[PDB]
Amino acid sequence: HHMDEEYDVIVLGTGLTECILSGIMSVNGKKVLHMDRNPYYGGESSSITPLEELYKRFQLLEGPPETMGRGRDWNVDLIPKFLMANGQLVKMLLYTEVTRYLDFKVVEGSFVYKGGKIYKVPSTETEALASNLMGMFEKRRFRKFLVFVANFDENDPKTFEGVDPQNTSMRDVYRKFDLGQDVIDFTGHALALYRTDDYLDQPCLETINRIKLYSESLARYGKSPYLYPLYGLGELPQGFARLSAIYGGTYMLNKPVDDIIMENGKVVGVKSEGEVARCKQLICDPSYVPDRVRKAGQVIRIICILSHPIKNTNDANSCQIIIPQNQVNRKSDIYVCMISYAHNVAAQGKYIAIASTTVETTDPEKEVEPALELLEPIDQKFVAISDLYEPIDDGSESQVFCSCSYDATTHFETTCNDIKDIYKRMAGSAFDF
Ligand SMILES: C/C=C(\C)CC/C=C(\C)CC/C=C(\C)CCC=C(C)C
Repeated sequence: HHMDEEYDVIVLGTGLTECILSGIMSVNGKKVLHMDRNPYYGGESSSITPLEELYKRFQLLEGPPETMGRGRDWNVDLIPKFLMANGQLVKMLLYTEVTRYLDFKVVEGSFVYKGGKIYKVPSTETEALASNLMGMFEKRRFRKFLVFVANFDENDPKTFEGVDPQNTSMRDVYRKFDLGQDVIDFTGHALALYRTDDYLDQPCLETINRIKLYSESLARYGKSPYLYPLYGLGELPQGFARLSAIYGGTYMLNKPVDDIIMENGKVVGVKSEGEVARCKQLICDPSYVPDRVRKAGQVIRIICILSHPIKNTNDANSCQIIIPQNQVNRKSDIYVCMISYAHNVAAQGKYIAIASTTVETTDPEKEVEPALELLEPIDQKFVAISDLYEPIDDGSESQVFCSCSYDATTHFETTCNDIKDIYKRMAGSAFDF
């Protein structure tokens, strides 16, 4: 196999982040070379099919029992994550036009864990007044809070109600409406989607806007604010590969990167199969540049096949479940996202619940018991522990732009920030929406 002599950009790995940036570059008029050492797409975030392959990958010789249904009807994302309907990730996908090859379907339910139980996340005043997460009085205070958020307008100080969006902290905003720890817990982690409570002592603007984003997405799609493509996220690598051909430049799989040639601290090309191709910029995931990354931790994901909808979700065919750390004596949230035959990722009557979190103990599996208890009985489990990496070089000089490994969250918030960041580092300016 052979490469060209020169490309403006060379991308290594076909993970979601690489694919999306690769799409932007191509659409922006650059000659792109995109390759992957693997014989499949998505790298770490690959989708597995048929079911038999999933069993193989997890060392389950027995193979799936007939009761698992038609193997070919299974498309299992190793790292499933949902997209915020009105989010920027979706907007970036529209920009590349890869959306032309995707069928987004709204996730049926969104829940939050509390006191050992899961409740519907209340985003509307109506949902608030009917929520069992709070008592009669507090839920009414929360209702007024949502009112303020809904009516809030960044450019109209009359709606600020005396708060300084650029200076008044969210903690102060919470006090203003007299909201307790439990309400703050699900609002911050299940509505604003933060991973930690650092936002409490930061300007309220961002948080208010995040809650607005959730509400607006929900209002637009009805069931929840989350989207997931039919057939799983594996449809993205395929879409971008197809988009790639359009602008000339087909994705090359099963192609080894023998070396990343650096000249005076700056990349100038890549060598593969006794051949060299020059490039001005290089995009890749951590696995291609061990010396330009540091380990930021470990994540554990447990894929659980079920034959029944998750209890207490009103038989949702798909759902997001956030388990705030404070609710389970942890320093990191636990997540559970589930998709099923409704999104064409599993055989009829089957559901795929994937529980995840950041490792904090020597018994990672035990750490996720709080989430598994919400899923039993479980037909089969698939446990995977992954090391997380983040670049120690922003490519400013090297012109080598590495992405971060995918964290435990079950939505694209943090992945979107990485993409936007990497892009800014490459273009010199922020992606203009
Ligand atoms: C006010 C500045 C804005 C809105 C910047 C964002 C620019 C966009 C959304 C379009 C400019 C790009 C083109 C005219 C051509 C590239 C082709 C595609 C993105 C299909």
